[PDB]
Amino acid sequence: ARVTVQDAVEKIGNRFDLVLVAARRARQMQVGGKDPLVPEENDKTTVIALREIEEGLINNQILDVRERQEQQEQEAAEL
Amino acid sequence: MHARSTGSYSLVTQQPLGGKAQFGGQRFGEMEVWALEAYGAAYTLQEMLTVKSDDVNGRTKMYKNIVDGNHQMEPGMPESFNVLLKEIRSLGINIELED
Amino acid sequence: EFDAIKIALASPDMIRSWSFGEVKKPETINYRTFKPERDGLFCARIFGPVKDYECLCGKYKRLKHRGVICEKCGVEVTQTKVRRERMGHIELASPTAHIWFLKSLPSRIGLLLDMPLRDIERVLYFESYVVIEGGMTNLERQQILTEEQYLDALEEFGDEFDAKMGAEAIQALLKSMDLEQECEQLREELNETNSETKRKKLTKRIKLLEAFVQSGNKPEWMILTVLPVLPPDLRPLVPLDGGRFATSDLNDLYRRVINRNNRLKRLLDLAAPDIIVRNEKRMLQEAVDALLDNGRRGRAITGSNKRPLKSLADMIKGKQGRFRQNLLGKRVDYSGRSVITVGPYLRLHQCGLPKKMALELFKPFIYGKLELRGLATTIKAAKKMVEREEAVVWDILDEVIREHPVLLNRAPTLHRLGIQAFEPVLIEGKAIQLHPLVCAAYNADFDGDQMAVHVPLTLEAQLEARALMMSTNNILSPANGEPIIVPSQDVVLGLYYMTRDCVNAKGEGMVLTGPKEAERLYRSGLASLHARVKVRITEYEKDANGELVAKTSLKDTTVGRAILWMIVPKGLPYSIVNQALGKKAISKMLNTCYRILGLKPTVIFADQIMYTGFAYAARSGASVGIDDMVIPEKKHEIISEAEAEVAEIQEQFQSGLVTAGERYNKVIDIWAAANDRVSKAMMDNLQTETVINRDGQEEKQVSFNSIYMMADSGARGSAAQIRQLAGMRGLMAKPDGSIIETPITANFREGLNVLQYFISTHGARKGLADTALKTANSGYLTRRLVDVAQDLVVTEDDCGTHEGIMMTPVIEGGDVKEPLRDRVLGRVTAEDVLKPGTADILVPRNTLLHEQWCDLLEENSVDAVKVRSVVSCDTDFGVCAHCYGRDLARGHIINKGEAIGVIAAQSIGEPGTQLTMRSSIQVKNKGSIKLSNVKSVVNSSGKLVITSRNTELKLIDEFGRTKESYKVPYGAVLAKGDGEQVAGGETVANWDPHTMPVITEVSGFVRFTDMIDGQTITRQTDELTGLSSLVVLDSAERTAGGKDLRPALKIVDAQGNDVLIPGTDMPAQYFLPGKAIVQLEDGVQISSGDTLARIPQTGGLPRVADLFEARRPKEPAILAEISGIVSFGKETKGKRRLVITPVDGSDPYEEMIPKWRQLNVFEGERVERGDVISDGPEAPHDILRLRGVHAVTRYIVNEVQDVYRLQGVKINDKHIEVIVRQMLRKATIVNAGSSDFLEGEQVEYSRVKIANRELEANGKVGATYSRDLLGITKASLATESFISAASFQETTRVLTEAAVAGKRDELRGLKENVIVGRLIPAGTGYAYHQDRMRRRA
RNA sequence: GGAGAGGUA
Ligand SMILES: [Mg+2]
Ligand SMILES: [Zn+2]
Ligand SMILES: [Zn+2]
Repeated sequence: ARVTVQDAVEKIGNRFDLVLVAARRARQMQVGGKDPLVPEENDKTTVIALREIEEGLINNQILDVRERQEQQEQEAAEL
Repeated sequence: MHARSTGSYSLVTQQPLGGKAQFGGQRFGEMEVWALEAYGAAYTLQEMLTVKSDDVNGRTKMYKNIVDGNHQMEPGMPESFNVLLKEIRSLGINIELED
Repeated sequence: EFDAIKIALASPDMIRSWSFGEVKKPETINYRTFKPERDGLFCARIFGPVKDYECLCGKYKRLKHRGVICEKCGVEVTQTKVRRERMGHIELASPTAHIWFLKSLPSRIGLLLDMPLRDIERVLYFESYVVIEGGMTNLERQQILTEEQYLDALEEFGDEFDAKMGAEAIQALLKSMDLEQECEQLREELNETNSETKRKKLTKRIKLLEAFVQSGNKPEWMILTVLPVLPPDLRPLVPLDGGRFATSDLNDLYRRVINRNNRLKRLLDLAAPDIIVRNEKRMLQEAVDALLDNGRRGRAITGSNKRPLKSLADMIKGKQGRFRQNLLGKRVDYSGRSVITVGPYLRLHQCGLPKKMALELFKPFIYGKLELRGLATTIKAAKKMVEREEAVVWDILDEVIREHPVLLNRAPTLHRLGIQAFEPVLIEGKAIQLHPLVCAAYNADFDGDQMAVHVPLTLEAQLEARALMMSTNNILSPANGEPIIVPSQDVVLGLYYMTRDCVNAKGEGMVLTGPKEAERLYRSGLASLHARVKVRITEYEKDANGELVAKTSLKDTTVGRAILWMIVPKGLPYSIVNQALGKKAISKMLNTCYRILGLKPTVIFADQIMYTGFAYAARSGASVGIDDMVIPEKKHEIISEAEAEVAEIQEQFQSGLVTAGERYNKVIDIWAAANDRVSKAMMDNLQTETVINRDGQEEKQVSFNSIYMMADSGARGSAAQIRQLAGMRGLMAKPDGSIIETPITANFREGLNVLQYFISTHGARKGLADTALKTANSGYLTRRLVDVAQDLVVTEDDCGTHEGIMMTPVIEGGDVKEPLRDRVLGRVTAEDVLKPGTADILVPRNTLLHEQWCDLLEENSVDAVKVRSVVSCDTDFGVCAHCYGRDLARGHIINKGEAIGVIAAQSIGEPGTQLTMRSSIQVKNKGSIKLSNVKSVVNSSGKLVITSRNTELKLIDEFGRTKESYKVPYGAVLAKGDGEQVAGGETVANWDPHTMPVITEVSGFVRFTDMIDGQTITRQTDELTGLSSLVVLDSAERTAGGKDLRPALKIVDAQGNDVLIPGTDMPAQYFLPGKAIVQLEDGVQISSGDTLARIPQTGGLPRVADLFEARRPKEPAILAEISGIVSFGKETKGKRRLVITPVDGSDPYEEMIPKWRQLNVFEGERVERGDVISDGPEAPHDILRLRGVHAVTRYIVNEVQDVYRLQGVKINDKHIEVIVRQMLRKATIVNAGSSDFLEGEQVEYSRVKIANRELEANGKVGATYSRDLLGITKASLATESFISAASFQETTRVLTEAAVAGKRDELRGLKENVIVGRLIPAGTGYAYHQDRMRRRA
């Protein structure tokens, strides 16, 4: 569970694009068939996305580059 | 003590009814809209006056999505705005939306 | 999809294009079979089907027949939603005039056709005649005629000249005009002759005429020929279920107009006499007037109850109109409401929630989980399971709630903190439990307040709640950095009672091995909660680079404080929990903890503070009794002595020795003295009554009397309430502002008798009524404010400028009301400050002045700082990040893309309810004295006599930093000179503020030139003494003889010629003004700076409203328009004349002066622009146009901040500067240059600024502009985006004007984007709008 | 659906 967002904001220093990046990650996680990078303890998707952002293993640019890479493979997935 | 999730709907303008007698919902008054604008909150305000009260197709699809466990929205345009448009066009004024 | 809203006029052809049919019958419903009529006001063949895919007759009733029509009904078998979107059109037998374009004030018809509105009013209601062409005869184009005049004219002139009567005549006259040709003629005529009022009139008319030609509107479309009708479903016919129908007045007006139309149709078919048709056409005109807008005509129409009906124009205006009722704030699903209780066991980030409300709000999520888990394979079965709540659903509900925030809101939500997020915790009750710390933010007492609950549905909404509105993110109020979760009223009492010390308690003097040992000792009961004791404590200090260093010591404190120390986090000095810990101390403790250890430690620490405070307050058992209200033993003696004192003065006035007013004033004064003595005696006997032996003989300490312990700690009530409870309760004022000469000499521990209670009752009722009206008005004030600054959004990173303002500590004559360190805390610098080691750069020029730099400024005793302010930022359509400063609600610079106008408006409006509705200079500090703007001489006594008005004296301490200021009146004598040292309490100067002298400059003989008794002056020789006295007769006092000459007095010498002014070549003769009493004689010696002759001399919320509205003051202190010498001219035309002549330039400026203005300057004096000519309030407009912008802003901020801080409310300056920046936003062009703007256009400042800035890149010369100040009420209406204006007040005027002009709104504000229902360009939506702009463009 | 009255914060 989370009570604050201070450290996450420190990782992403705007507090507005933080919302959008976390929302995109949680959207990948909820409707998309992706999986978390941090162990889950019966926590909802929004809090899990925020926790992932906290540790700094997902931000906006890395999310975009991962999306580009997976889309490139998808383009290569039809052959 | 009172609550409302999805009940009746007014006739001229598609918004939830008011009062406890009818199963009406609360009123997100003007000052509360100011308050939400004061934060950076924009998505919550937009949904709270587009898909939770007015945009009919928006709220039907919202209910479908929520039941199917996939939170999203399809904003559209409020119906009350169309009411205003027709009402102001009922005078001699010709008002419309451009490109 | 769409991007702009276009608005214009509708030609009859276009109206036909909209419509889907024609209405012809005034009948609606049969009342027996509820089908519609044939083709009546409602219909199926016109508007559409009544049931989804159902033909009316029932020949086809299935969706398989979509599109086809019935061969008997003609209806279009399709959805019933068409019944809300098709429009009909009535055909009008006679042309008729749109009421809006007729009585709009100004009336577009009136000044487009340029006829007085009275005559068009007469013509349009068939009581006159108007010629159309009127050629080849005596008549002109548009002469008016009475009926008999028309008959006579046609009799003598039965030729072809046409003179018609009414709407048709107006239509022909309008359609018979050429616009642009008229524009040419009018501009040619406006070339000159004359620019007095015809200038304004012709400019307005040309503006309208060029408005028509610019747009695509023909003038005659303002005359309605075809009238559209609102669809049926937007005006539904609700049944009353009593077998009848409700009023639904709109249909009533429609049926009325249709009846009139059909009547006129028949009468026109059957060729009745002209009188009948004229009457019927008049009636039809009135019916249309009623329909379009009922009330603007002389008399409204009603059906019953003597209440006017709702015209179309009444369904938009006012609170009941769409804009302010169903379009800006809607009702909303997924909500609830309840009462609130305390429940102090909650963390700071959660709130209770009743089981029933939780199970009713979240129902869709419960359905989702049930279907996912396979416990109900449909929605009906799931709804059943929820309906009878089998025990399974409760665990599911708890599962859903886990991390799903909700929003709690209170009804009158003033400021941004009124609506806050929370986590929910399910409670087996029926009331919303609320954490007790946030009650301060909500201003929510628990005496029955109700709160509303909303739930955010989508994902982005949940994340926004958590990361913006969760209660652990709003700790610092946006108005000012001060914390807003200060422990409020009971925890504070507990802590204050915990950190005290009785001189001799149980277990005093022992020594302990740390806090927890003391805690155990106290709980075991061997030592009282407060007794002096030595204990060893280990503080932590992180003075290193973020490294905590532990250091132990052996302090001497009390076991209460030692126990409390166990709670605080690591890095805080121990002396922070060593004093008595009032309320202020707790607030400061929280502030320091936050400013040292980030956020999370602060919130957890606040929670722990609340817990311990409640626990030990409960242990205290601090109760209130009737023995704890001690009446001082000398009250009776004091009051009796005051009574005798009153009696003696009463006796004096009985014998006539004194006057009534002085008796009254002395009575009031002595009663005030008695009241003060009683209050002081009571407080002294109350706060220290405790005298207790210290294990020896005797001693005294701070008292434990319960009332004092509550008052001093700051929990509840100031000393005023204690005075009213124990001592006499002062003097009470009767309704009309007078003060009763007999005070109330009875406190509340004793009983008030009848009369005293009566008077107190009057006072209380006045207070109550005032609060009601005051809040009513403050609501309107804030609503106006937020609608002039709603469109401002910090939208850049750095504008790159250098202009700022000089921030300095504020002085009022006395002490410093506000130091420097609290006025520039958190605002970026403009020009790097140089320490007073001048040439020593102390700070860079573009750094944020946070706390450390504030300390550096303080120790170096900096005096005045150039600070970038939001009133001069050069960004267009928003302000730059640096110009604003620090967010003030979280410790860092403002984020790009943030709405600041709204938070500023709310922060200024929130405290609006706490306001009220209705000699000799004595330097008091040792230090050097400096004088600014000194033009002085040395008088006969060796002192310094000043000959200038703007002379100001500053007392500077030994450091070199100013510490006091005082205003020096003209001709005031000063003991010191310049740069001396003043002793404390020294009287440094004196003057005669009563009468004005004729002070000279140098010694010599004084000659009465042009001073002739009989017609110029009067020999009013002094009679009580007998010296020489002669009084100048004013222009009014004197007869015709002395009018021409100008009395004067030239300094002369023994030789007799005129001694010259030192320095310059203008001979020194002083112009004697009227009514100047003279005492000296002719040719008599006098010295420098001597009296040649003598000539005698709100603060409430409305003040703020007036100041922001920029209303002209009652008595404007007229200023000096330009620089140069001044002179007089024509006189006594009820007013004086003043002319001003520059040194070399032209001297055109002349002005009228009402006679009651005490011009301080004489003609022979040269005055620079911006110097007062009279005395009184200074209007903002002239301040702006004379002293530029950086003067009006400073004046506004100083005045408003005075009105606020006089009531002890803190507001940071930025919130007022932003309003002023949004206020002064229109500019007026003086010179077009190579630009395109006409001479007199009032153009948006941004447009002209960008046009000039880009043009200068080329070889073109830019335009010249002069900024203009408009009150907010006028500024919000004159906005480019007309939807913003329309949603504001008086929709009718702005809407008609915009329609005529053919404007085109482009949806850039924060308000119209709310109306349309898309993301705001304010917060998180800023990224989306940025991408949207960067894609389409 | 609209009016009128009373009440709570
Ligand atoms: Mg209350
Ligand atoms: Zn049919
Ligand atoms: Zn700037």
